[PDB]
Amino acid sequence: KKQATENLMKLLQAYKDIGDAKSEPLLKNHNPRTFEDRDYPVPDFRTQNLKAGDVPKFFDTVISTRASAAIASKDKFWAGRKTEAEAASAKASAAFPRVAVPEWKKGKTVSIENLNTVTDKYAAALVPKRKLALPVLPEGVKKAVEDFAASVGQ
Amino acid sequence: IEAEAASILDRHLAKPVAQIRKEQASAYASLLKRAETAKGAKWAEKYLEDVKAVQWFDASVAEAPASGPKVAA
Amino acid sequence: LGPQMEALGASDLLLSEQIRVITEHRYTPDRLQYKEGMKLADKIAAQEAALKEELKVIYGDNVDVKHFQASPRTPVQQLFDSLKNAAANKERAAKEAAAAASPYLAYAVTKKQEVQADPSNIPFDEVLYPQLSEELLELELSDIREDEIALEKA
Amino acid sequence: DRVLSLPAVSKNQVLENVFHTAPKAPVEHLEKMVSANSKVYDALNLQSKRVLIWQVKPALF
Repeated sequence: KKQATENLMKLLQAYKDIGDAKSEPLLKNHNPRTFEDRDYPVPDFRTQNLKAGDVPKFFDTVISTRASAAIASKDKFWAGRKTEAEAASAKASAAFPRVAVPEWKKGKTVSIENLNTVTDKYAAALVPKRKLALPVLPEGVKKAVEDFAASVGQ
Repeated sequence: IEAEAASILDRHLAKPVAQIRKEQASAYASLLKRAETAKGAKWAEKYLEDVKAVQWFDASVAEAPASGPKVAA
Repeated sequence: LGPQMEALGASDLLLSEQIRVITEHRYTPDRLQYKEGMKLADKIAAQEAALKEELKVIYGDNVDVKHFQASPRTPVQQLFDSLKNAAANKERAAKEAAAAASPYLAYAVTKKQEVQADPSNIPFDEVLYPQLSEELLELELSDIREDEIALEKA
Repeated sequence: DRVLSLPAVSKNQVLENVFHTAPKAPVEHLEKMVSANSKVYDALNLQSKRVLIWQVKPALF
């Protein structure tokens, strides 16, 4: 299971590398609209001998055929992408950081100064890798501008 | 005993925690009522006197854990 | 036109309950696009529960989720809703760390709140993944553009 | 047959192929390892109220 998780993490690195070498958009290949053919010959209902209530059921099976053929064309993309990344997953780095667990020796105990620096590693990944520097006004400067308005009488 | 305990643990480490706590609470409670339905037998009074003495050990350690249990000294 | 006399985002109903009255109006239940339209109304009602729950912790229980579905709050209003509950958040964490079962858990409910009360740690998907939030914009701008090509052809 | 010029893949089928899996929260790794390390604190600390040190290595009195 540790090797399956290192294989999956190496696979998801191979997916990210060969999708950033091709510079493709993120949502493009998960969108099945992008695998749809808009230049299909679009069957005309006036040449298919439909009766009165039969035309909307003709329209549904032209749509759901052309939608199933776009989903099944998305599956053929990802099944060919998988073998492209599984080939590069076999030649990969596998230098991942380990899960922070508290250090426990064989007959020893666990210090709270190590349970807490482990909890610091969990709450240091709760911060986002790129964030807005949304400023809180501290009370050290929100009072130095409040009483400056209160010395003028506002 | 080393091979039995390593076999018992690896069967137990493959369980989810919710299964473990209720497999053991079912086994603990079934074994209490085998000592509680035993009317006046000497082993059953000594069984439930030792359950009271385990709960003293857990309570005496909770009062001072760096000391241990309290002995009469 | 009936229900289609007002736009998709510009009614008084919530968007999931407006998709239902547009789809009941444009299509009969026999159709494929009635079935795909009522399924879309479930994906949007799933997003309105996840928006009610996200804003239930601030605006109360009568959150008025229609106002924030139509016009979401800006990164400045996410800030000023953080700061208008932070005094009851730092005091809830101090009342919980006092009654935590052990000094491991007492540090863990303050370290989590020390990260969660800082408004600079709110993950903005547009700041984090800029190419993703532009492409999630061009999923709805391309759905509208397909309705505008249908009216230019008409 | 203007509907046959619209994209046949629904708006529903986009939203279920783009949002296929419910994504993992950032905080669900904290609050799941913290509750599991609170059992590492309890059993193995020497200041906990339920230490295993008197159950596994009984004291010589």
